[PDB]
Amino acid sequence: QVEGEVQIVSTATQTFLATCINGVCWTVYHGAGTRTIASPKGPVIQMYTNVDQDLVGWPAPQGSRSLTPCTCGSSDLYLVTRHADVIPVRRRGDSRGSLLSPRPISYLKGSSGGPLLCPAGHAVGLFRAAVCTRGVAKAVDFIPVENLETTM
Amino acid sequence: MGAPITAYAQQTRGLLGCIITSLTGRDKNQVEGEVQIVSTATQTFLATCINGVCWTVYHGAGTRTIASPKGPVIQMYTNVDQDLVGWPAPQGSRSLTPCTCGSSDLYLVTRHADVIPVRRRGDSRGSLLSPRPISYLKGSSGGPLLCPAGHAVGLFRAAVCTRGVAKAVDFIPVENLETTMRS
Amino acid sequence: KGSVVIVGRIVLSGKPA
Amino acid sequence: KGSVVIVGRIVLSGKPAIIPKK
Ligand SMILES: *[C@](O)(C(N)=O)[C@H](CC1CCC1)NC(=O)[C@@H]1[C@@H]2[C@H](CN1C(=O)[C@@H](NC(=O)NC(C)(C)C)C(C)(C)C)C2(C)C
Ligand SMILES: [Zn+2]
Ligand SMILES: [Zn+2]
Repeated sequence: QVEGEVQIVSTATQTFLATCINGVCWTVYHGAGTRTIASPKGPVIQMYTNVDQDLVGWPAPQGSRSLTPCTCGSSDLYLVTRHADVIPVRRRGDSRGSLLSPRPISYLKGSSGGPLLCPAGHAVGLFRAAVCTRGVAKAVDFIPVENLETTM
Repeated sequence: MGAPITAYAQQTRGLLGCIITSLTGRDKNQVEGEVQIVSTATQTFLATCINGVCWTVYHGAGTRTIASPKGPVIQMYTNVDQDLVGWPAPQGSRSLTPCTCGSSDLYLVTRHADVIPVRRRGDSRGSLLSPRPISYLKGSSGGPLLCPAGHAVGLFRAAVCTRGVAKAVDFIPVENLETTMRS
Repeated sequence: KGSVVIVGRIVLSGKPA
Repeated sequence: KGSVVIVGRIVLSGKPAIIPKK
């Protein structure tokens, strides 16, 4: 009867991730758009949509548990992929982080919307997009939890 | 373990099975994990397994034996002053390792399996980066304070509170564990 | 614009339960 | 006196995992 913080979601064209933080189920606008989320009681609309910050959010679905925002300002981040792989990342800036070991872009594919955890497993940000040179993802862009907290 | 520090809890015994087991001192349940949620008839707290010994606060365990599959197990170490007691770690538990890196940023694992950050302010203190109500910290005595690497730095002992909100936590650094074993 | 469906879940703690 | 009894556990060794669809 375990509960997940990260939901592996998908539209018709693609698949990505969503992350429950503070009762809201967040994900990237370039994945969901204005799309409504499925519920056993029918489609439930986004509580938040923010094309600018690339952020959208519906109320957390069932079988989900919320992530706690980071409160230690650590720069040693960890990215969780749609395959539940953890990728060590060093925060290079407000919304930028460098992978400690670059991976083929394919490795991070479908993980957008996922969480960027701090050493305590708290939400630091939401994976926005991979920044890669040639075919290798060296860094990642991410939506800081503050944006989310701000949007709430 | 490793990083990020994530943890989960699992209850394994109810109030009545607990009381019977306390008396019989014989517990046949399977053990897993490095931190055991533990209870006496007076209170519930935590016990952390570091290097094969299952340590907890003396102010919680007293000189009680720990219920095991072979009947009560006597304490290996007791130290009223260090406020520590330890039994051989139960069979099936996994042990942590002392923090060999003197990290200033510690992570407290609560009874509810929450990892909350605390900033070390001395050998046995750390500011709770996010103040929590005392009620939330209750039951976490004996829990581990981990460094970013997942290693034991200390065991949660008491809360530094005011108006019912704790802003810091007093803990027993792993150093006292070794000195308690040497004593 | 359709509906986003959850096709799976990830538990960060690794909780089996 | 009464024995201290284990009524639960906290596991730190768990790693993220896709909850099995069963
Ligand atoms: C644990 O034993 C437990 N039952 O989980 C308990 C946890 C605290 C956190 C809220 C409840 N610890 C204690 O009760 C601890 C034991 C007594 C006094 N304790 C306290 O934490 C008190 N604070 C305190 O004494 N603070 C210092 C040492 C002055 C900094 C409380 C008033 C919060 C209960 C002893 C032996 C220190
Ligand atoms: Zn943090
Ligand atoms: Zn360490």
